[PDB]
Amino acid sequence: FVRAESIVAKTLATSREKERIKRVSILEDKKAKNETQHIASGKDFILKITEGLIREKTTYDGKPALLFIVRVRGPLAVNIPNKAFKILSLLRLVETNTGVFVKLTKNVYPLLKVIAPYVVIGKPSLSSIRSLIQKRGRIIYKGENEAEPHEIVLNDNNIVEEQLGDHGIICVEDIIHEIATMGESFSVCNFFLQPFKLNREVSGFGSLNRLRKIKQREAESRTRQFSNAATAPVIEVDIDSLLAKLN
Amino acid sequence: GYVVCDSDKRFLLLFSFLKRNQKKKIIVFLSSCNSVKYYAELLNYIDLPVLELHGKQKQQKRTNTFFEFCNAERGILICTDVAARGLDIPAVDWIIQFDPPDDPRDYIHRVGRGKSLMFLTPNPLNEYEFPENKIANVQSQLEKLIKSNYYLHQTAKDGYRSYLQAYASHSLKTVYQIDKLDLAKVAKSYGFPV
Amino acid sequence: MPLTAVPEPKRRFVPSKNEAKRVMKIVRAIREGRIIPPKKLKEMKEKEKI
Amino acid sequence: RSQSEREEEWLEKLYKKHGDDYKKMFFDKKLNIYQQSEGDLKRRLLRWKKRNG
Amino acid sequence: EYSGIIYVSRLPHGFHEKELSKYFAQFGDLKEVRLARNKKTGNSRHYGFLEFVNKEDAMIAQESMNNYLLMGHLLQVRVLPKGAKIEKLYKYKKRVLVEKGITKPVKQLKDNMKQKHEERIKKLAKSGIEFKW
Amino acid sequence: AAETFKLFNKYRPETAAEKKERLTKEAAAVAEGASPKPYAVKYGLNHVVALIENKKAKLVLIANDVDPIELVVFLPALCKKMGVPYAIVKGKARLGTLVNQKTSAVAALTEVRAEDEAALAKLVSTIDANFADKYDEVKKHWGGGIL
Amino acid sequence: AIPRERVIKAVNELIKFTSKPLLEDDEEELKKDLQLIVVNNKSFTGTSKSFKLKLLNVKHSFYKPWKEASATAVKDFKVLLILKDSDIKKVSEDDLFDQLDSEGIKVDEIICGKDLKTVYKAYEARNAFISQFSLILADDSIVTSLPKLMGGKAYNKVETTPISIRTHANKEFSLTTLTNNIKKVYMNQLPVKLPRGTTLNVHLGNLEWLRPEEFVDNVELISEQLIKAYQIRSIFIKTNRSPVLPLYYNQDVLDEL
RNA sequence: CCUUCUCAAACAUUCUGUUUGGUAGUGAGUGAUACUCUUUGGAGUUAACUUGAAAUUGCCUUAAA
Repeated sequence: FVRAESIVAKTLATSREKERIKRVSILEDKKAKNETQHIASGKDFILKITEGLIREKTTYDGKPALLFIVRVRGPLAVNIPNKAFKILSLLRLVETNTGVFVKLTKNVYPLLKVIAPYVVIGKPSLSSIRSLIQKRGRIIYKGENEAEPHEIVLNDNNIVEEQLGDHGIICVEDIIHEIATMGESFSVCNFFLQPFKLNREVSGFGSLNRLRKIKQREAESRTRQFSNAATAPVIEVDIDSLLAKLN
Repeated sequence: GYVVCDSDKRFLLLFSFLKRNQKKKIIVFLSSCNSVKYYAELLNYIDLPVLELHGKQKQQKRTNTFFEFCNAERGILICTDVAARGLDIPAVDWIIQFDPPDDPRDYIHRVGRGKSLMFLTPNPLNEYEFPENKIANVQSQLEKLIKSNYYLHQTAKDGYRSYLQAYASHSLKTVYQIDKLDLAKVAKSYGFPV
Repeated sequence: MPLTAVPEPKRRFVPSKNEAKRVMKIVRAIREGRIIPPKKLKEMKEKEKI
Repeated sequence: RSQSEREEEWLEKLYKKHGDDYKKMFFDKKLNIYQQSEGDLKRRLLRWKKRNG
Repeated sequence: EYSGIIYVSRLPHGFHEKELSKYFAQFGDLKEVRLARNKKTGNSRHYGFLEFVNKEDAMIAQESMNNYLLMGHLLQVRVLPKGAKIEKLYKYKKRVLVEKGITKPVKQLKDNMKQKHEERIKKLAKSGIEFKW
Repeated sequence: AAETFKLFNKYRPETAAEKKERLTKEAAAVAEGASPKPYAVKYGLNHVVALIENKKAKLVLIANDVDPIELVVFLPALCKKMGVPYAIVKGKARLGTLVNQKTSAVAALTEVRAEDEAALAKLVSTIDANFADKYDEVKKHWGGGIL
Repeated sequence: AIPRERVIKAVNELIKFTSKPLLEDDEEELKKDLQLIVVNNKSFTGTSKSFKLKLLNVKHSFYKPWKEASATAVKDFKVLLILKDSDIKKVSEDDLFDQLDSEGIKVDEIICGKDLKTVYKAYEARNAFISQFSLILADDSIVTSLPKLMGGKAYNKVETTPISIRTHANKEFSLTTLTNNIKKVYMNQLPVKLPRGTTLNVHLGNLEWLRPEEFVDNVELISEQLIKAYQIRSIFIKTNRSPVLPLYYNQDVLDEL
């Protein structure tokens, strides 16, 4: 059975999300067409919150950057609209507690504002990338003889040879190279490690785990804000700290 | 002649008058001398600088304030029926008795010496048609103000009580304990009839 | 009307004096030094249990 | 029977802001937080004034 | 007696035909659901009507939702007698402005403005006002 | 019941630890270098039946399970007498939770913050309609004739 | 430049129309008092229904006598200040009185964005809160968030809809930027909305304020700023449902249609 | 039973000044002559007031068990 309160709450929250996404869609469409006559702001800010919580306000350069998008689950009563289904299908992040690597350009950044209440972003370090690939990694390929959908593990390097090989990639560390440094084979290996499977925080419902989830749940709204405006500054967080928690 | 108002909209209507008639010299009459000790505290608190006259204050104060009202130009006082007997001032335009009077016959003599009107829902000159929308929205402001001062809680307590005690010690068929206390309390701003 | 006509006390409107008594007891305890203040209690655990 | 440090500083505040207008002094919500009468205030201030100048 | 058609009022801010059909579907197979809305802008008047295919289902829903505190205002549900059917309630969206303007030439509307302006000066003189130009 | 507690949980009486830490904060600050009266639920039977009959009660919550039943038998009808909008809620444990006690038997809500005022007034009207109107037959009818 | 003679003649005809042959002032006093100067155009802001209040610069304050003898009127004039969540943590009412009693304006109540969405979120509590106040001021940031928090009934008037005030010196909050901008909005500016249609009246207010020679200076500068910024059609001075007073009349803007 | 579009530039430093742009609102009703367009249909405006958020039908799943 579905209660009445929930069924109205879902619509009341998606009203805010449909109107919010349309609003961001309009200002980003009017920013690209150079018809900046009467809008809120014709440029892009990025907020970098670090750790006693300093909120930085820096403008986004034209430079291509490397991001590690992490799935969150938020907000509460929301059902995802068509514009969210599309972007999260393209980034293959339908599952909660799931990461992916993408390069950030002037085309990537407008799509980032749409999914910002669903994802937590940030520029990782060399150890965050390297430890993540050597700890977690999936490869969708053929099983014994018949079965196709096996996703196993990055155990070997000869599997890396058979699937990539001729692009110049021979080993798992070479995949780490083309992911950390933006190269030719990045679009080749990015869809090879499809997504990552990060474990959730706390990971229990009980005595200690409920209280620890309470402590972290109130830490969420402090370390992350929903701007909801068409000039939403993109919240960047420390991924070295976050993946220290998720590894 | 008279204005018809409920016990809720009684002091509401009075307060609506005194702000607009700040320029003029008008007279408000009460039954009790313990009712004026409330009104001449509220109106001085909400900055309508009225004058105070009752039996419970000293004679030199009663003389030196009433003298100042005679020599004034813009002033306004609050006095009872019994205390204002024999000393009437021609410098007046509205004689407005708020409570029911002591003698229903002697009040006629009080007038022809100014414009006279009464206030009666439970109970010559013309009546006055009254707009319901343009009363001042100072009731919840007074309800917050009463339960946060103590002194004005006590003066309202002995405002409401003394008024209602004088209402029961009347003689007319009209003024014989008919008015319900769920309305009369909100005149002095209460959630319960004390 | 309510059943009894009991006059409401001053203390029902004024800030509480029992609270004032407790506060001015802990004040003494801090002057004497037998209660360590909440600000310094953080500093006693920032230096210890490392 | 002397007065405490906090009581003295409280009476300092009342005198410096008002002076002698006990009606205004007791109707003040900011300094007369305990809704005390005029007689309490003039007695306590004179104790304060005798111990001072 | 009573009938399958139901009346619901005091609806929450954003409780529409989508959620009236979905929630009251759990009580059973509903026939036909509507909600009265403004035409100037597409939003609810906070009352609607829905019909069940079963009369007994209508009275069971009424028994369980007559006083239901739901996000700031309690749902009021009433059964209907034989007759009084669900008739004329249309799904009205947000109505947009349509730009019908120029068509007539500039010289036509100019002398129309001259006619209305000179008559306007000849209007004040009809009731105790004298004004130059 | 859930909607009554969604309001009543916003007025937990300040627990012994919370009161102790705050009043040491008063001491650590005020001795070295204005507040309104705070609102909480009111929870003793001597105090609730004091508050009711003085008409200082807007919602009086009464437990259905009390150790001697004779304790709280006058209370619903005294509330109907005074005009106090009462609700007999299920569980003295469930009342206990919102009040730092094991059990409470009674919980009252005298005064309220203005944010919660409209919700409280509607909680009164919902309880009047849901409880007092459905159970006008309960002043009649001897219960427990179950075969 | 508009003829000042026709403005003098207009207000004199308004004096004559107000001098014409109940115990409260329900409608009689408002129809006596309320002057409105109409401004017509071919489609003001033709497709966008934004709620910006155009702050038309005026030499002489009408808000000042509006204060002085709204003290006599039953509906009182009280100055509201909507601020942001850090401001009330920083700045009290006493500092505002310290720096604004110097000229003689009084801040009635300071209000957070929190307060409009929790305590004054009940509809009758919201309506009875705002309708009490005539001057509504709001810090630049919160202004865009305010159609939701205070609703539509707060926007149906011209009084109750807020005025965007800058309080940020290079994004950092300062008291001084508030202190001088509250002055400029109060004494040197008259707010008016811009509807998506054709007709616009400017609520100048009570006819009794600022002796008619001063009223000429008010109307003059209003036209000096509304004809320069926008191409317009017609201007009328009007007390509530009078035979209208045609003031300005243009025949060169319509040629583009 | 979720809570709401919480700031940007261009110029100027008088210890913050000017200019530019940014907001689509619960519903229902009472309402005294004016504004332009349209060609008859109200289209869109223009004071004000009523009201417990009131109401009888305008043609992703560790936010779980």
